[PDB]
Amino acid sequence: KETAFVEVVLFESSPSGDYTTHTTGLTGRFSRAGAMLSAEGEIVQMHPLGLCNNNDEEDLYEYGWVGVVKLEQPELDPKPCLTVLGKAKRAVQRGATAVIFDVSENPEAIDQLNQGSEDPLKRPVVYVKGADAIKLMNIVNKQKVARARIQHL
Amino acid sequence: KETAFVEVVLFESSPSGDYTTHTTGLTGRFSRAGAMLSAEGEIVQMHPLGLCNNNDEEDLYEYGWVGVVKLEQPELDPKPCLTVLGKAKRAVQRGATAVIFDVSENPEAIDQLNQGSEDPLKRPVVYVKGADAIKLMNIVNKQKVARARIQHL
Amino acid sequence: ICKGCLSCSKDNGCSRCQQKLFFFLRREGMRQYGECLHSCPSGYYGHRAPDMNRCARCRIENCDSCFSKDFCTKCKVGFYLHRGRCFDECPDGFAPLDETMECVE
Amino acid sequence: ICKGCLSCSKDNGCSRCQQKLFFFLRREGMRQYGECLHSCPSGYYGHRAPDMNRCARCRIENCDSCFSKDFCTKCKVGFYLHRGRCFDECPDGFAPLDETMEC
Ligand SMILES: [Cl-]
Repeated sequence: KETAFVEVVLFESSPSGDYTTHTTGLTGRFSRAGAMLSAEGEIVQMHPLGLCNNNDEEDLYEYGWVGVVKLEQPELDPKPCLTVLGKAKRAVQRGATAVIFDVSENPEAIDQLNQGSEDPLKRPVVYVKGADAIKLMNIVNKQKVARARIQHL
Repeated sequence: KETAFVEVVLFESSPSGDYTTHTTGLTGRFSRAGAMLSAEGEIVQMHPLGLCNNNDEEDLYEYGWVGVVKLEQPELDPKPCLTVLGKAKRAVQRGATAVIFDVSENPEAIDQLNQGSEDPLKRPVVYVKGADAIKLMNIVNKQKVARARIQHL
Repeated sequence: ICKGCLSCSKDNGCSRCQQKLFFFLRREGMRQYGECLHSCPSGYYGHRAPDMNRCARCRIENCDSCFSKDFCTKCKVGFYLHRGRCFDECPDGFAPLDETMECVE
Repeated sequence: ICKGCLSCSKDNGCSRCQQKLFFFLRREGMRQYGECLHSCPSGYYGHRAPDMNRCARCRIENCDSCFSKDFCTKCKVGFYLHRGRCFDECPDGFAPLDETMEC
C-alpha cells in the first residue's frame, strides 16, 4: 500500500576498531500480508524450498534476520509445501524480522500475498521487482555480509 | 524533537528452530544530535567511561548494534573525555546503528544533546527517562541478549 | 551446468531435482542455493520426504553417514563407531580398531 | 558497598575507580560495568590514561601480562615469551626452558 525504502548497507571493520559503510538504495512495496513497519537486520537469503514446515528440524538462524527470497517461475514447483504467505510465516517464525521476496519471476505472489490482510503477521513483508530487484540480488550474490534497512515513510 | 517508540524484545529459540518472543514497549524522544529515523539491532550496553576515543584501541563489536548508555550523576564523571554527543559519535563509529541514553540521573545531558555545536550524526540518538528508562534497564541488567526496535512515526 | 535439476538458476542454483536425486540446501554466508545430489555430504542422508526427495541431517553427533536420522553408518574421520553412535575413545570394556575404526569386546 | 570504588551504580558497576586500583570494563553478554582491581586480569595491564588508570589490552596476542602496550612480561599458560613477543612453540634459533617457558 505504501512504498518501502530499502537501504542495503555494506560495511567493513576497519583495523582502527571503527567501521566504514557503503549504502545502496532500492524501493519495493509493503504487502498487507504484513505489518506496515520499518525494520532492519543482517540479510539472509532463503531458497523458497527451504521454507517448508515439512522439515522436522532445520538449520538455526540468529534472531533478527531480514530474509531475502527469490521467488521462482510459477511452473517450476508444481505444488509447494506452503503458499508464499505460508512461507513468510515460516521466516518470521524462524526469527525473520522481515521478509523481502524478489517477485520478478512471479507477480501473482502479490495477489496471494495481499490476500491475508485479515490475519497480518507481526512483522513487515515486502516485495521488489525489476531493476530494484536485480540490485538486491547483485549484493546478496557477491558479498559476504550486508545489513538491510527497510523504512515505512 | 519527536517521540521515539522503542520495543525491547526478548527471544528464545525452541529446538525445532522456531522463535518465541517477549516484547516490552517504552517511549523516548529523538534527539537533534541524531537523524530522525527508525532502526533496530541487538542491544549493547556501554559504560560511559567506555566511550572515549582516547585509548589506543578497544574491543570490536559486530556491526549494527543499538547502544544503550546509562549516564550517572555528573559529579561521578566530573570531567568527561568527550561530550555525550561525542560519545554518541564514538558508538556510531564503532558500528552502532543507533544510540539510546538513559539520562534519568542527568537531564543536563538532555539539554546538551538537542543544541548540538557538533554536526548531527546520520543515525538516531534517542534518550529516555523515568519508568521508560527504568523498564529498559531492568531488561538490559538481567538478561543476556535482547533486540531493540526504535520507530519514527 | 547446474547439475541434476529439472529446474535451475543463477540466483537459487538448482531447484526441484531430477528423477530420484536428493535436494540439498547449501549455505555460504547470506547466500543459499539448491543442489540436486547423488550422495549427500558429511552429516546428511538421502531422505524420501513429503515435498520431494531431499537431504537431511544425520542426527548422531560427529557422524558422516546414516541410513536413518538416528543411526550412524560411517562415523567421521578421527572417530570410532559403536552401536549407532560415534566416539573419540571407545567406551569402558571396549577396544579400538584403527583399521576399521570399529569397536570391540 | 562496591569494591575499590569512589562511585557506584546498579547499572554501570564501579565508576571512576579509586586511583590506587585499576579500572576494568568487564563484559557479560550485552552488559558492561566497571570493576576495580588490585591488578589487571589475563591480557591486560595497568596504565595511566589521561582521565584515569585503567586496565588495557596487551597489543601482543596470547600474552598474559604487560609492562607496555607492545612489550610483554609473561605469556599465558602453554606459551613462550621473549623480547616482547610470545609464540606457541619456541621458535627455531633457540631452545625452550619449560621451567621458565622461555625461548
Ligand atoms: Cl542486528
